[PDB]
Amino acid sequence: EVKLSESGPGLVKPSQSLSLTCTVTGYSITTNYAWTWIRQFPGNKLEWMGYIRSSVITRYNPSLKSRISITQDTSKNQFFLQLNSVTTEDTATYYCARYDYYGNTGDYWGQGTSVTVSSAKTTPPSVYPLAPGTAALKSSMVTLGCLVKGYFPEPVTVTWNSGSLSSGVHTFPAVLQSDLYTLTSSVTVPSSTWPSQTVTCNVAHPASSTKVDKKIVPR
Amino acid sequence: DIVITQDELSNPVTSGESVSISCRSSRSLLYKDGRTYLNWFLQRPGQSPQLLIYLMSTRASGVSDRFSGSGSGTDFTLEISRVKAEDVGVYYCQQFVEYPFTFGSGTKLEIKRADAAPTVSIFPPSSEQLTSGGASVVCFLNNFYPKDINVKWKIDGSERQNGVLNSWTDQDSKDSTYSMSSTLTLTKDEYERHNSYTCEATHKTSTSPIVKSFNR
Ligand SMILES: COC(=O)[C@@H]1[C@H]2CC[C@@H](C[C@@H]1O)N2C
Ligand SMILES: [Zn+2]
Ligand SMILES: [Zn+2]
Ligand SMILES: [Zn+2]
Ligand SMILES: [Zn+2]
Ligand SMILES: [Zn+2]
Repeated sequence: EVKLSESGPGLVKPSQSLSLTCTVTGYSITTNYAWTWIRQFPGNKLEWMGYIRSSVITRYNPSLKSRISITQDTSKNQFFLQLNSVTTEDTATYYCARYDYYGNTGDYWGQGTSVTVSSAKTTPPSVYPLAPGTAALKSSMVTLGCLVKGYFPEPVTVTWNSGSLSSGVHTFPAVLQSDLYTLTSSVTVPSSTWPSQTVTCNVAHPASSTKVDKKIVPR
Repeated sequence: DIVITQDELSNPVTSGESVSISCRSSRSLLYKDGRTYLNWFLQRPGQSPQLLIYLMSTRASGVSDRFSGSGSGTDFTLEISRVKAEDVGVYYCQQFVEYPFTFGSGTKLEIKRADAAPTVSIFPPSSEQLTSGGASVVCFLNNFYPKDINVKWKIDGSERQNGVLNSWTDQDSKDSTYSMSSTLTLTKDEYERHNSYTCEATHKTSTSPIVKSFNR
């Protein structure tokens, strides 16, 4: 089927340039569709940035003045976004999508990519296991967790048992403080499955190319 | 530039009833071809926007028939029939008649349901963090309703308010409840100067707060 996937640096210093890539598979971008870029600011506000259709035609949002450019590499089936002299106001989540003449996008949207504009430095997180103090009421449920502390910038992906553990999982939004984020995640499982079965939280921080796998062990 | 307004929230809707979400444009969206170019999207937390309706009333492929849209030229309505837990999120409308294309500010669908006491869990700092000089005590309050909740920390009986960070999730897609994480951060030395650590939750579901604690 057709799929769109954005890629690019997750952190950029103010006044510098931003470059993003959208890889399209299962469909040719030399078609007369509006291969477009849209962004969402912290606060959920959505803004149309521009598009490219038929390989050589484009259009941009007037608010972006003359600092935006959209191009494509037909041989790789990729279109790009270029935003010059960025400021902290350009911090947002960037999405690529395929709009048609009538405004229909279908499910043709990428997963989106986060970009932060800051002078702060990239810092990997420290992943700490959260195991219960003592043994609670037997023959019931037990909650375990992971604390991901001191990273910058966002985001960070958190999973349990490489994804095979999905239900009963709650990952809380990150809280920023002193140019550093902290996030937590909990998972609830039958007092039986643990500690009999191993529970591990997988944490990946793309900006620092770091990955941590912390197994949860009884105190 | 065409401006589209949307109410920030909707009155809470009970799973089962139908709800209508509105969107108003500063200019008419009826095009010279007789079609009205207005889109409706649904975005779930951490998800990308998903198209539900285009051309004011045409349902996108794969879209549930519980969704329908209508409107005139400046006022549009999205009707969601037999609302279910999964429909929670933010709804945006988008005009596609004149450049630049613009989106409305979004309307969050708030689901109403039966009250529920939160499940409380408290965790002592990990030995890994204690070697770093820091000490975080974590408390999880899971699956409660309504979202209004109060958490209080106590060290050796006395209330501590500094060094506390909180985080709340969005409404749950499965059971419509809320969850919250509360972290108390102290230095390793400070954490050593005391023995009793407690997390107290005060919810509508109970006169007496739910208390969780451990002794170092
Ligand atoms: C600014 O250009 C447009 O809006 C056009 C017209 C015609 C169809 C639809 C999409 C196009 O881009 N619009 C109603
Ligand atoms: Zn494919
Ligand atoms: Zn090439
Ligand atoms: Zn205007
Ligand atoms: Zn849940
Ligand atoms: Zn003290």
